[PDB]
Amino acid sequence: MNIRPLHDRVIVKRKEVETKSAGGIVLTGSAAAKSTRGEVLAVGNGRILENGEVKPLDVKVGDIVIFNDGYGVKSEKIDNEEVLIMSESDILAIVEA
Amino acid sequence: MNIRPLHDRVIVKRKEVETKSAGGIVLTGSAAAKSTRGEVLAVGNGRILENGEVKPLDVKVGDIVIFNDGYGVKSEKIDNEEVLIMSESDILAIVEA
Amino acid sequence: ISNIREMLPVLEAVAKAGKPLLIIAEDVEGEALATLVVNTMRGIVKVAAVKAPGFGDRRKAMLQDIATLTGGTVISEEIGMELEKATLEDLGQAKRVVINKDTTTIIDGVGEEAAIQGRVAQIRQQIEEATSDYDREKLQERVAKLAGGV
Amino acid sequence: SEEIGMELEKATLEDLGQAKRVVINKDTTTIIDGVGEEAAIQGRVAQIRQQIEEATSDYDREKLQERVAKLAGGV
Amino acid sequence: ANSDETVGKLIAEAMDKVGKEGVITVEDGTGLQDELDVVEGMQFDRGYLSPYFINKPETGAVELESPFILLADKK
Amino acid sequence: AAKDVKFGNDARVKMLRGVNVLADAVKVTLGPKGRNVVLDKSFGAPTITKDGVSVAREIELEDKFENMGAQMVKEVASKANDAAGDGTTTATVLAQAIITEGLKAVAAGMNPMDLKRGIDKAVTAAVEELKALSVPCSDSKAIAQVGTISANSDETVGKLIAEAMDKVGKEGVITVEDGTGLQDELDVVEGMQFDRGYLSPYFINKPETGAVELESPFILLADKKISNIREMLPVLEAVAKAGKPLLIIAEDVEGEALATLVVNTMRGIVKVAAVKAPGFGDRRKAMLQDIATLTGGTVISEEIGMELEKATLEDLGQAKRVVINKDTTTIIDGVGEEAAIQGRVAQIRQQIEEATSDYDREKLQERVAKLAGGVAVIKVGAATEVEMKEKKARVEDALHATRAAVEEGVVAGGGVALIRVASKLADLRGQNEDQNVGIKVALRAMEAPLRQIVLNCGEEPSVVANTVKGGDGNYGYNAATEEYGNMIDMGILDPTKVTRSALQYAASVAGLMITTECMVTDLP
Amino acid sequence: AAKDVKFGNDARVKMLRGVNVLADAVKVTLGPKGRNVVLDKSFGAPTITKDGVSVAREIELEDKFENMGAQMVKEVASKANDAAGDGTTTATVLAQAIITEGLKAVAAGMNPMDLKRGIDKAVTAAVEELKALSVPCSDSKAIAQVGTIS
Ligand SMILES: Nc1ncnc2c1ncn2[C@@H]1O[C@H](COP(=O)(O)OP(=O)(O)O)[C@@H](O)[C@H]1O
Ligand SMILES: Nc1ncnc2c1ncn2[C@@H]1O[C@H](COP(=O)(O)OP(=O)(O)O)[C@@H](O)[C@H]1O
Ligand SMILES: [Mg+2]
Ligand SMILES: [Mg+2]
Repeated sequence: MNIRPLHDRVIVKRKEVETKSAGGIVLTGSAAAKSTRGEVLAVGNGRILENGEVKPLDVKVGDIVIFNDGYGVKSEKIDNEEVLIMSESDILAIVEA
Repeated sequence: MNIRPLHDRVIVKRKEVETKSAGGIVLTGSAAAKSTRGEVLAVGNGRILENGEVKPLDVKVGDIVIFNDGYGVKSEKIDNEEVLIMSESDILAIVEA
Repeated sequence: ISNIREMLPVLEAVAKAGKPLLIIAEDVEGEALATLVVNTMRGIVKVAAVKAPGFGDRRKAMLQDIATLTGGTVISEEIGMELEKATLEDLGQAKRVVINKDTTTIIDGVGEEAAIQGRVAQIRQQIEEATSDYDREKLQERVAKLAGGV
Repeated sequence: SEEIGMELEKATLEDLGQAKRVVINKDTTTIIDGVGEEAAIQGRVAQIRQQIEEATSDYDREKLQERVAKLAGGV
Repeated sequence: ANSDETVGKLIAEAMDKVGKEGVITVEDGTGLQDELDVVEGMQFDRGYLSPYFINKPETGAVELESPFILLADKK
Repeated sequence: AAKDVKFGNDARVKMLRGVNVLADAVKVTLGPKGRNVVLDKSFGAPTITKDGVSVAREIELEDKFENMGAQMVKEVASKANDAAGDGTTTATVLAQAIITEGLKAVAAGMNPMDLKRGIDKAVTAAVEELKALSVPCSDSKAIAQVGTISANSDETVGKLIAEAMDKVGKEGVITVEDGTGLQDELDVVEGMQFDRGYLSPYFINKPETGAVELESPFILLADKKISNIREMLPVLEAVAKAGKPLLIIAEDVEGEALATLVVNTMRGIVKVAAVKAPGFGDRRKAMLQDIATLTGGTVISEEIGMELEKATLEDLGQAKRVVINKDTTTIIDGVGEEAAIQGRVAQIRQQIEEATSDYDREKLQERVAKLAGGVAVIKVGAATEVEMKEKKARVEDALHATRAAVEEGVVAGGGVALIRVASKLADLRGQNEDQNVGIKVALRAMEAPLRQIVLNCGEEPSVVANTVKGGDGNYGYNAATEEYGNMIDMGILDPTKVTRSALQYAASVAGLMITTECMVTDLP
Repeated sequence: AAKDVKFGNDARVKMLRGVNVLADAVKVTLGPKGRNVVLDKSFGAPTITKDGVSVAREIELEDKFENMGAQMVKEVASKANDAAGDGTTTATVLAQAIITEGLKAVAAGMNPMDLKRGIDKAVTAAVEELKALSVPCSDSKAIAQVGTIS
């Protein structure tokens, strides 16, 4: 089954644990560090705060995103796959172009 | 590929680790200190806070800025280049003239 | 001397006069020294640095000797002074200096023999009221380093 | 060295030494035939020449003579 | 060496190869006969930091040709 | 401290009483009619032994000078033993002989430095002569004969040694340890096995042995401690799909991981077992590599930047069966092709060549055996502890002499080889007369071991030596049967390397000693 | 430490007095007309015992050689006991007996290593003999007899 994040929470999936390429030709062996990029899988209707109306989120289903990996984020398992649940407050940018 | 900061976040690049000149003729060797100046590469649409409307940021793409280097700021890598991601809350001034 | 900041106003007044500089301080540690070393290396300003003579109380008095011989002004935080507020004028001067692995030597100081002879006439009576045998050796040494030879 | 205020990062190929072959064991590295011109070799040897002259000690003398040999003749 | 022609000869021989600025040291031997080692040029007392570098396991030692050398005066 | 200095014949005389008290305690044990010495111990019961270097190490004398004597000849016996673990009494006997004679000639007023030169020349010559009489010992029978003769004529030791040497092959280790009962027993473990038990007694699928057994199992080699089960999952499940059991040899398996493994194997999920890695420190990783090779698996260490999670079935080693006890894992028949087995063996071949140490040599030879031949253990039987000690020592002793036979050959025992090289050098001469006596001094000592063998039988050394000297080749005196004959045919073989080390070492120190003119030491 | 070495008959005689002091303390206790020995104790009251391995463990002698005698036979009594917890006196008695007689034969000029082989042969044969005389003890009455006689 798939997931449905509650208003303002966003469901994303992590990317590569130090993709062995950085710098150029040199395949940097894992230096004890994690990835901050991720694919957005689902979106909550949007933040309700301050009563009057409910604003959408500025990320769509399937965007590529740099987030801030911190306390806001949680680790979960869907069909046995590594997925994260943070709020848009934690999403920083979108890698495009 | 290039980057697209999420509303209110700003993407900047750092400048010189104690440019060897300060004082005058003397090339001050690195004293264990970093730079607070930087070039603005991308801008988020702007802060959404308090529902009603969404105000732009007062920094444009390509400004030179003094920011406050602190917790608000994060370190990332684009095409293999050292770029930082803080919100306008952390930008203090713009060096012009 | 730990912070190079303390030096800058001075080091640069010297870079403008185009003359080299000796630094005799209580000590020159990591942060300051390193940078001095980097600055002298690149052909910026010709400089050298070397510990002060002896320790304890005589250091200050003996560093004063050095002041007198070269017509400079001792910069201590005791009279409430800062390195930063020191123009070229405070600096001593000589015609040549020579320093080894463990030996600094100043040749021919700018100090007028009016002031040289005077400071010598003071350490003249230091020995007269030196009520000890060890407090007598050092004074006679200094007298020789300022008057005759060793 | 970080003593002259230097960073590894700011080092082009040019800073690197070079040789024709190197051989290293469990406890022995050895460089065969270095690119350094004998102009500079002979010079640095003429410096450690006088290190021994003013080596006022017996133990500060052994090491210098060693190095001379590793740079000039053989061990 | 109390009339030991062989000592005479080995000394003479070493003196000849390491030249005039070369060290000669004596240490216990493995077998019954005296033996003279002469190391050619420059070499010091340091092994690889990981036995993985070893591109020739038959010697148990590392070998590189025309290599650049990075000299870092720091950990 | 103030010293007591002693000069010429005076210092020598004391030196020689010194050599003598030792030499005599050592002699009593020489040959088949050897007798035993008892060496006391503040520890516990005394020690009864026949073993020259054991007696020798104990001798220390009260006369500071006599003592110097003794502490110097003591080294022949000591080196003799570090060199071939046998012949140490013979060694002793030749030195007491080279000294006795040598000194007597310094009293005649020869120049001892020349006495010495001739004694060495004599000896260098004798060693060549031995290499020339030496014939290879390579059938199982001869090997038994060296063992047997080494073990004071214990045919059973000869045999057992010969037997082991046969099964573990040429690159196999043989070790001796106390046995349980009264009779000697030879164990031979087949192929590869090390000192590690299951990490939980729950893995045990066969309680009657008290031990674990798996067939066609995959082998997970992890060069790292295992705490998180997460690290395992991708793997454990690839194995559950192939329906085969799994051995886990890691640096260790602790609480969290282990517990769960234990829970998973229990419920009949996947058949698994786990056991610590062999040894510690640096060899672990190299030795775990051995296991990789034997079973055609890939070591998974965080050193090459590897993660357990990223390991398919392919990385796993494999074998046909494994057997693990309370403290013993053993892998039977690994999948590794003998192309790769033989290769990794050809590497640890030269590990020993450049093993500049004695302890860095033992381990390598062990591994070679666990990968090539087999490992054998002998258990010595004895009624008592006084008995186990002396017997065990002899087996040990002969274990050595056979290893020596095999690498260097055999010559005629009962001191015959030496008595024969002595007539071969009847014509040796040196640069001057003193050296000529010095030569003759050694040739004469060369008779010593046969002379003592005989005297220990209570017959007359110089009648026996005369008749032996009157014969040829390998004619010699059988002390045990008190009859003459061919010593090779009678199986009285000395390993050449020992007969030669006896001569070398005894002359090497006897030589120096007879050139004492002053002796310095402490006041009483 | 400097050592005292003793050879042949000299060393054996000492050896034997050794065996003897020990053997004789242990013997007084053999059989139903056994008597007791008293072994002192720095601890508290002495110990009266009939039990050969108890007496044996105490004997240590002042002559270092007589002592080696005693410390050697002492293991027969000791092993006998680890093996069946009984018969330790008898064992001691037999050894003193094998030794006495044997040494007497070494003095006759026999070759001890053979004296030994013959003693062992004699024994391996005796042990077979014993297994032959042995009849099972399996009723309660016989068990009580071994108990009782023990
Ligand atoms: N029946 C025999 N006749 C003569 N010599 C024998 C006989 N059996 C063994 N030997 C000899 O015993 C000598 C050494 O035995 P051993 O007492 O251990 O002296 P070591 O400690 O010097 O090995 C060897 O030279 C061997 O040839
Ligand atoms: N009435 C008896 N007549 C003869 N021997 C006896 C008698 N009772 C017991 N024994 C014997 O006593 C011997 C040993 O008793 P003990 O003094 O305990 O010696 P140990 O310590 O050697 O057991 C045994 O041989 C047993 O046969
Ligand atoms: Mg032997
Ligand atoms: Mg009883």
